[PDB]
Amino acid sequence: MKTILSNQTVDIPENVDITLKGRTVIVKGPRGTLRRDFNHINVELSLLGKKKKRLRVDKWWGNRKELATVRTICSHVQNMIKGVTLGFRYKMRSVYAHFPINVVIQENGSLVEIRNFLGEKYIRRVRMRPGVACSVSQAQKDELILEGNDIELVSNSAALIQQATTVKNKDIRKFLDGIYVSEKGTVQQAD
Amino acid sequence: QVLVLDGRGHLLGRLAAIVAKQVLLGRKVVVVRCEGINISGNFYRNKLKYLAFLRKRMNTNPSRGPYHFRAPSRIFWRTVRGMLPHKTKRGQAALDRLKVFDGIPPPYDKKKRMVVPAALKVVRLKPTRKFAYLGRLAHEVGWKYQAVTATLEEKRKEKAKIHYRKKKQLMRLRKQAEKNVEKKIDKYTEVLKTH
Amino acid sequence: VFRRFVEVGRVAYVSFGPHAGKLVAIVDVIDQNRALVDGPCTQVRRQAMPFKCMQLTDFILKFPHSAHQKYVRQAWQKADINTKWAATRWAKKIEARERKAKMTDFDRFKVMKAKKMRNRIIKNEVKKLQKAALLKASP
Amino acid sequence: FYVPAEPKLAFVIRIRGINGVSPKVRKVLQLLRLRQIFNGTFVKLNKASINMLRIV
Amino acid sequence: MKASGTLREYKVVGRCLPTPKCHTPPLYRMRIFAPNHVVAKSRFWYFVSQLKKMKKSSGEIVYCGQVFEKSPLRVKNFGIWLRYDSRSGTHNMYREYRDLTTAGAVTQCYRDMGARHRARAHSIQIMKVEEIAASKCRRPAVKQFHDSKIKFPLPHRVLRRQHKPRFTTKRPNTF
Amino acid sequence: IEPSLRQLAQKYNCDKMICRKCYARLHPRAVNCRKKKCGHTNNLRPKKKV
RNA sequence: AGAACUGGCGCUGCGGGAUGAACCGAACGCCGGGUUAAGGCGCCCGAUGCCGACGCUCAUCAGACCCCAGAAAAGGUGUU
RNA sequence: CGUCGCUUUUUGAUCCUUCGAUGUCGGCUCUUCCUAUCAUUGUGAAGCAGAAUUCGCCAAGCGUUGGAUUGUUCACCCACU
Ligand SMILES: [Mg+2]
Repeated sequence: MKTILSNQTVDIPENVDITLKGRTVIVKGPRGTLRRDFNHINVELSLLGKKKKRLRVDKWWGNRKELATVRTICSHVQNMIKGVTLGFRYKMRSVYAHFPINVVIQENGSLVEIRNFLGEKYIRRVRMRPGVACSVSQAQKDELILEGNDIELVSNSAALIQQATTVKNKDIRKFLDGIYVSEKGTVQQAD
Repeated sequence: QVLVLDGRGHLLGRLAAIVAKQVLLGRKVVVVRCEGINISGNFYRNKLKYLAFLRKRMNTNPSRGPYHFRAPSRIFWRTVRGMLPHKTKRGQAALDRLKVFDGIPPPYDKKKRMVVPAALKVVRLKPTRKFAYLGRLAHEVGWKYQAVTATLEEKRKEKAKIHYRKKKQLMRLRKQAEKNVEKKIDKYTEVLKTH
Repeated sequence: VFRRFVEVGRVAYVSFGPHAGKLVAIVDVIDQNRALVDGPCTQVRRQAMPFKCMQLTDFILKFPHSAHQKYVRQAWQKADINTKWAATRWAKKIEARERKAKMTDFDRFKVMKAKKMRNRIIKNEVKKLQKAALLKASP
Repeated sequence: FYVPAEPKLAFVIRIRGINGVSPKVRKVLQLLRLRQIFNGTFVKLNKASINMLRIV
Repeated sequence: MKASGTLREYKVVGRCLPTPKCHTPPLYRMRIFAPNHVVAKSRFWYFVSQLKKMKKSSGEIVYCGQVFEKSPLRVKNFGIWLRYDSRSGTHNMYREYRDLTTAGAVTQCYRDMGARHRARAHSIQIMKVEEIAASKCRRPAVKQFHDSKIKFPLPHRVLRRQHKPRFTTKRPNTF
Repeated sequence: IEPSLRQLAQKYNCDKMICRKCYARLHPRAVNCRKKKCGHTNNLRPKKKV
């Protein structure tokens, strides 16, 4: 169809300032900084105006699978703004029958060493993506907490725990055992 | 004498068809840094049809038969070979004028290198379509010299910074040197007839 | 990043075709790759040129959306596009490029002699800037 | 509307070859004197004649 | 018909031969698009024979003149009605273009029917072409140019390969 | 057992749709199989409960 | 396997169909210049090295030109 | 109940090649190939609790035996796997 342009905007608050090197995005905020290159996606980025801080992503002509990716840009930027002011906190809980799953933290909140998964002697050490932090929760049974700035590194880390705890050669409609994600929240609350 | 074509950003058959025409016409062409030749279509597709080439093996003894080369200098050289009449002596003599080098050797690192805008990926591929590098599809098939080439590449280019650093120093001088003119009688004819 | 657009009133230069090298003012876009243009003061009249032919300049004109030939003509010479095109460095390059192609054989002699003359003066004087710079760093 | 006279003569050239030709249609070309390719002949246009040019 | 080159609108009239039964036949009129007027007065007998009991033997044409537009400079919206043939059946089709002339928009149709629907020019019958006014268009690709102060740039420009030297030392910027 | 943790386990193991052709394990509001081997077909049945 | 009508092959080279009895052009004394048919014009391989026009299409088995040398029913919120 | 294909490991139909000759069943011996997968690797689905099975997927890397009868291919039986 080759439409005349579309454009999403993203409002930015004051505590975070996006600068752009090009199609690369540099997001500095309160609890750190993180960056992504978007040099594969063929769009122009433009932050407009002082004191209001609006980002204007817009794609000239494009077709329908090229128009699908202008909303993909701004929703990766909105998770870089949320993750640098609030952070990401993926609480997860261990579900178990007869055998309690014993989960400890070996290297400073990076490695997770899971033992006694369903009575197995083979330990499971899962090394996480650099930027996340491991935690046995408090005032709650069998809960693990992951905290980080980047949503694609926390949620990938949250998936490596769940994928390692897979029940094999069994009926998986019973034997519902594993460490599954239970909540998708933030490090700082209510902003 | 000899033309030197830097091979990065180029497509495989779009470059090798032009090189094979020049080499029949008497010229001596040297294609340099053929690790970064591109090829259209995504990586897994180009990887499959090269593995389909590897099993093109004659059954009774594979020592005789198809010689599956793995360095991307010889991946390119074989593409040129199929665009030349190599079973004739006119095309045997053609393939001797072509010397293709992977990386950039020291006879050819201080020459000036040329590109072919017919075969460039930026020119010729539509920007929303996928392409594969000839370097890492050579790596996935038995070419064991990727790391020791890309170490020598960044040693070559750091020495290529320090030459271009002191060359733009010299032309900052001879443009500040021509600030003090004392020669404007000679600017008269060049500005009148394209300086 | 996309600092000049197509627009009603955008002055485009024409690179190739039957009107190669004359300005046009864009009047109306019609469909996706063809634009209705004319230059009334530069001898190219109203017709549909492709966008792939035309070269966008940084001159805009405030005339209505697809007016007549008169109203485009009044916008053209009030803003004085033909003289402001003389005082730009891109028309000095097309001026210089055609001065070099009609450069005759005797002028190619007169170019040659004064070209090697001013390169002797620079090479002997850029040597003197070398000769002083080593004298800065020797103490 | 003035409709002009439909024309009295026609110039006919033979544009196809000689071989692989039906016997009726190589009789009319024998009667039009068009034996090689690219021979021309001026032809009187009549009801009998236009019906020969429909065969050919 | 091959529709070679750009097409060309013709006004063709014609009437059947005056019999001893019927004198002064009604002299019908059509609107033929064809690359030249010999094809045009052949396409007249294709449609008239589909609608009346007339044929080239028992009729003649009495005018074949090129009719062409009263505004070659104004930009117009054309909505046209089609009767092409597909591989399975035949279809009715409405279709909107945007060009400076009637003959250039119907040429733009035959290029498009071959592009989109693979429909060859012998198999598609133009029913009627007329210029339509805006806010009565229904195709949103024609509709998106109805914008006063419309603007866009030209992204990623490519042309002039091998003409400007095959061998240069110069990576050509695409603006 | 812990019946709230019983629900959160079944959200990733039982509450899904199975295709009759590609046999993939999709999500409960799929209409088509995502796998190319079936041609993105639209005959789905729920994953059978115990 | 067996007829009808016409043209071919057999008895016939040549240009194109990579290859070939029969397809498509065209039929042949020995040459020089010109032009074409069928067919083509990235490079083998003469000719688009045209600033050709307009769209459609991404394939983890793409597609690619009469005869002719590989596919159907059914199906796809894949795109038009 | 229909109905659309594929394959050439069966049988036919055909009679193009071979009649101044292409050594004609089976077993033995040995090599390589195919997948339309029995087992093994990784998986998905069950009217999958476990165990045992079945239906699919990437898959031909690697295995797929010892005998009694019969010239037998085939067949059938014993035993291991
Ligand atoms: Mg014929």
